[PDB]
This record gives sequence, C-alpha cells and structure tokens, in this order.
Amino acid sequence: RRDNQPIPPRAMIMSRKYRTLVSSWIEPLQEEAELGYEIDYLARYVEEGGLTGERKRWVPRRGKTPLDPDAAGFIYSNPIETSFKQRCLEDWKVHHRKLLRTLQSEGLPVLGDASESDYMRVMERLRNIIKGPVDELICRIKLHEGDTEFWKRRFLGDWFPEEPFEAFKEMRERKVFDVSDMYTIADVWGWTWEKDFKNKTPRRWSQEWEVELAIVLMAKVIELGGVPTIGDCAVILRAAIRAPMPSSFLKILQTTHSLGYAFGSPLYDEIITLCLDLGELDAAIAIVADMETTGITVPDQTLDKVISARQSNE
Amino acid sequence: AGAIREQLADLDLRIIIENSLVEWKQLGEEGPTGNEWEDRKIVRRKDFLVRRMELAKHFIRTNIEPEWMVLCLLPVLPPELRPIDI
Amino acid sequence: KMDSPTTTSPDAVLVQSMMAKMLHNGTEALVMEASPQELASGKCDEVDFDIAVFTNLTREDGTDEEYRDAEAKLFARMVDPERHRKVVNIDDPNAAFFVQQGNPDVPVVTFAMENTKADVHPLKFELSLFETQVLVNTPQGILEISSGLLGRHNIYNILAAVAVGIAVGAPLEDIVRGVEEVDAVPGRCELIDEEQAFGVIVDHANTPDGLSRLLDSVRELKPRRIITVIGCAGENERGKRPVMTKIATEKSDVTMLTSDNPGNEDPLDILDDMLSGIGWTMQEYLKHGEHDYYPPLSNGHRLFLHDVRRVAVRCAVAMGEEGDMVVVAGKGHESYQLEGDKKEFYDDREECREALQYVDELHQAGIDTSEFPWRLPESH
Repeated sequence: RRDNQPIPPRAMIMSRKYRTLVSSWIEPLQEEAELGYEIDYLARYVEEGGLTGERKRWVPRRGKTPLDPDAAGFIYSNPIETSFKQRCLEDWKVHHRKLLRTLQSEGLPVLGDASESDYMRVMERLRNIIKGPVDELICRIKLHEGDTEFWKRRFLGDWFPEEPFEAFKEMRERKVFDVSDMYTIADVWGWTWEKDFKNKTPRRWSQEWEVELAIVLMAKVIELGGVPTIGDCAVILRAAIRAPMPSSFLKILQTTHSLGYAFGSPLYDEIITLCLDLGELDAAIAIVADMETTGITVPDQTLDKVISARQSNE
Repeated sequence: AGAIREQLADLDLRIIIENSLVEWKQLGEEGPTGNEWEDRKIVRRKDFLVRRMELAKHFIRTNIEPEWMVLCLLPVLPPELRPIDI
Repeated sequence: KMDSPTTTSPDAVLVQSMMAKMLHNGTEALVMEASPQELASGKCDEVDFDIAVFTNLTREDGTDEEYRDAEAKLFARMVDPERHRKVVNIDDPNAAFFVQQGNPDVPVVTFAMENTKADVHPLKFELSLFETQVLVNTPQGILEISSGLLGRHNIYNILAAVAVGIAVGAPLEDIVRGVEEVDAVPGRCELIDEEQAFGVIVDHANTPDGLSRLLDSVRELKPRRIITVIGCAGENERGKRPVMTKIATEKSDVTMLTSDNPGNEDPLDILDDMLSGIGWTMQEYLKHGEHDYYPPLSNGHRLFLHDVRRVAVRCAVAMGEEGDMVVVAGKGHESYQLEGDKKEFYDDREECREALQYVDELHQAGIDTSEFPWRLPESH
C-alpha cells in the first residue's frame, strides 16, 4: 500500500473450496463456509472452463509435477498448511521452550531471589505450559537471543584451559577469537528494529483477536485490488459468530455487501438472532437497516421478532 | 519387484517430506525417556526420517525418477570388454 | 434380427428398400418408432401407415408449437377415414390437437390412467420391484395383465398395447399373451432377474433429464434402497457431468460413478468432473481410500466411484441387500466400451447376469460386500 503495488493474481490464487488468503488461515482449514444458500457447484464447474475449454482437474497423476496450483514455482512445495491459532501455539510453545532451556542452564542465578523449591515450581508450570492441553516468577526469565552486546560481556566474563571461561581469556590473548569477530547480520546492517521482534512474549491466540486481524487485512486486500470471494466473507463472519463479538458484525456485512455479495436468508436469520440473543439490541438495528438499503430482503421471521424485541425493551 | 516399482512410482515425494518432518518433530517433542534402549531406538528413527526426507528432497530437484531403482531393461556390456567371465 | 446401418434416420430411398425386403420374405405387419425428425425430414413419404399411436408429448427432447404439428404430420398422413385407425393418449393435453389432424372420421381408441371416460383405463394397478399388475377396463371387458415392465412410465405403453388390440379388434385373451410375452426391452428400464432377492435394472439414461426421470420413477416402486451406476462419455457434452452426480446423489442412496465411454479422454478426469457436482475431488476421494472409509454425503447417502467399468457394475450388484434396487445407466443396449479408439465389446446385461450368478459365492467366502471397502476375512 505504501508503494501502491497491487496484489498480483498469483498471490490471489484461488485455492480449492473457494477461500482466498483473506480467510484461508481461519480455524476451518480446507473446509467450505456456511453460506445460507446451498452451494452452486454446477456454476463453479461452468466458470472453470469445464464445458469445453479445460478444467483444472484434481486427479493425482504420477510424476514430480505438484498437483496443487499453489505449489507452482516454490521449489519443493508450499509451506505446510497451519492456522493462525496453530501458529500462535507454536510461538507460545517455542518461547517457553526457550525459557526452560535458559532456566535449565542456570536455574538459581537467573531467578536470583527465588528459592530452590521455587525453581521446581517455575519448572513444572514451564513443563506444563509446553505440551499442555502462583507467584509467576517466569516474568524475570530474560531471553537475550540476538543481543550481541549481552553475549560479548559473558564472553569477557599447548593446552587450552579446562575452564570454558578461562578458555575465552586464552583465545583473546592468543588472537584465536575476540569481540571484534563477534557480530551478526543485524547489527552490522543497522537492523535496529530487529531488537524488538524476538525477545517478546507472544500473545496467545484469541478468537476476537483473529477476526480483528481478519477485518483489518480484508480492507487492505480491497485497497490493493484483491477481491476476496463470497466464501471468504462467510468464513470470517462465522469466526465472528463462534466468539460472540457482536460489535464486528456490522463492519463485516457492509464490506461483504460492498463487493455485491449477498448472504443467504437462513444465514441472515442466524446472525440477527445472535445479535439479540444475549441482549445487545444496540447495533442490532443497523444490521437490518443498511442491508435493506443494499437491496436484501430480510425474512419476516426475523423482522417480526426483531420488531417484537424492539418493543420488548420499551 | 513389480510391487516395489509401482509403489515407488506412486510415491508422493512432496507428502513424504511433510509427514516425515512432523513425525521427526514429534519424536523430539517427548525428549528423554529414561531408558537407554528406548533412547537408542528414538535416535535411529529420527536419523532414518532425516535420511528419508533428504533422499526425497534430492529426487524432486533433479531429473532422476525413483522408479529407475527397479529396472525393466538390463544393459549389456559391449563384447570387446567381455571376451571369452561375465 | 439383422444389421442394417442404424445411423440416425436411414436414407429415404434406402428406408423403403428393406421394406421391400421384409415384404419379399412375406412380412405382414410393420411397426416402427415415428421419430419426429424422421417424418419431418421426409424419410417416411410413401409409407402407407395403418395405425397411429401417440404415446405422449413433453418436448424435453427447439420449437414449441411447430414441434407439435411436426408430430401431427404422422396423423396428417391419415387420410382414410374408414379403414385405418388412430390411437391417442388423453392424459397428454395435446391429444385433442392430435386427434383433429388428418381425417376427423377415423375411429379412435382412447387410453389413459385418468379420464375414466377413456376406452381403456386402469381399474387397479400395483407396483412391485419385479413385476407390475394392472387391471384394465377395455370396452369389450375387464382385462388383467402382469408383466415385467416396472413403473407407471411404461403403463402408458401397456395401456397403448391393449388399446391397439382393441383398435384392430384383437381378442382379449390373445392380447394377454402378447403383453405377458414381453418382459425385457433391451436398455429401456430392462429388468434382469436371475431369481434373486433384489432386481437389477439396465437403462439407457445418460442425460440429466432422463436420469432424473428414471430415478424418481423407481422410487414409486417402493424399494429399500436405490443403487445407481452412472457414467459419461469422453470429450463430448462435458457440461452435463456435474449435473449427473448431483441428481444421482440426491435421488439414490448409493451412487457408483464409472467411466461410460472414456474415448481418448482420461477415465479419471471424467470422474473428477463428476465429483465437481458434489464439491469432491478425485484426490480427496483417494485420501479417504487410504483410510478405508468413504464418508457419507450431507444427506446421508453413499458415493463409491471406480474407473474400471466391468469391476464397477459387478461390484454394485454385490452391494444390494433384500429389497434394494440396482440401476445401471449410460449404456442401455449398446454393447461396446469405447476405450481410446478401440470399441471393446462390453454388455451390461452380461455383467449383471454373471454378477448375480457368483455373488452368493462371494458371501459364502466371508466377503462383506456392503460398502465399497470390502472386508475380507483377512483384513484390517
């Protein structure tokens, strides 16, 4: 967007099940959306040159050509499909796995003011945080990955000395290795931003967080010329349903209707109910307001009860 | 050998890399088992998986088909090189 | 039989040639399907028709009213008002239009399920998976029939057959013999019954309309389940392949996608187009094959595909329990399987005949042929 570079069609590669990258990361992976109306597979067959021209057939054929069109030109294959929730877990696992290794290396001095019994307490939680289905002393376990200056200080303090710390002293006087040779790519190239991207505790995945990111980039895909499909809008809407989050229903639908997409009436019945099932009639009026302006016929089952629910609070 | 050759042809080399990697990742997730014999075998399996995916990664980056390990034609040495043992 | 060139409508001069040949041997009666294009093209110009029969007009096969009068030229041939006869079906709304054609003074025999005013109407009819029994009220008297034609869609033909006998004044007893004698028309909802607990139906349906009309025409027979074997031709009418699967998977409980006439096209590619109707893909189907479990559809129906035709029709036969119904489609009477360019001899009637013969031996060997992943005694 900063360089006004439109999203290439290769980036907007139409995967199977008709879910682009705008919704391919949501929890239902390779699963169809929940549009109110039934799918129109006959139309999909027609639009994919299936009549006479050609169709991208998913028959697995013997050979080393990748069947998946998304794998075209990678080198080996696409990265293995993982959801945003799964990716958050791995970052959550690996961060605490690094904490355990750092804790295991020192134990007492890293904690400093903790007791030996607490050292086991801060281990079992770390052990349980990993592979898992209080004083929380873990906050003081500081990881220094990529901090060149930190490691140089620890490096400073016929046969080489047995003690590793004394061995480091021998190298500097014998010119085997010194701090001048101790550098990485980040600092020599002025990657200042790299400092604040690794030694941070990852935020655990939240469904309300996922839809916030879903609506943020969906608009950004629109700004760059990308056109998310009808299935993409349904999937992100459904993620906004599993968690209640009634506030984001309006902004999802107006963006969906801005592309000409119209959800099925039974889905519209489901969403209107959820917008007043838990008692959130506020913002449950605009959902039925703008959808009429766009030209969508609201079923009378919802209209009668929403009006009945309208006078219920009165 | 027909079973092997067809099985080699049927191999999805992309899939072999994917499932071996996650299986290899899973084995190291548990970590130590407290038994030397069990830890002995977990090393063998992990090295087997690494060797397997390394073999697969080489096949798809070159023009060598794994079916060729099971030959249906046998070349014959020129007569001059085998005058009258082989 | 004989093997004259059956290439659409034969040449008009050529058409009359074998009419001399059959008359040369001494043939007395002649009957032929009055194809709408055949008489419109003028192939039957000097043919002296005697009895005109109008089964029904649906126009699902172009013009709307011109097609109506195109068929009326068959009755426009009818000039003689006293000797030759007309037969019409009142249930079709166009019968009044058809009867006006030609000489109005021609005697007409009228048959219909409804409109009890008809000359021949069914007093009582019963539908069974192996036979159909109908009591018909002819003008001469009440007649009872019981033939191998299944479904009400052929009761029109049965009603027409007895009505024609009334038109030629056939004795009632002799009409029973003629109707009872016919039990299997090749490829037209043909029932092949080797004395088993569930009938096998061989049909020529290959179009979305023909298949849909057939499948709901067998549900009225009250079967336990419907098993369908449906294929599509290669490199031709590829725009109907998803439609066939959608219709079959809804009407039928168990569907068996197969290769009908692959030709130069890959048989698996044709099946992949079929799976597009349900949103499945050949790759996804084979993944379930690894797990030895094919999930049921959304409605709860089963989808089992196999590219090889011979091992598919026989497999579907073994998949039928008591009360089920197995129907094959796309071939009918055509005894050839077009693979590449060679026309390998393949007849579905022989396949179902032999499959019923050896299905018992498969069950007596412990083979569980209920779902597609057969469970042999040594399995799992």
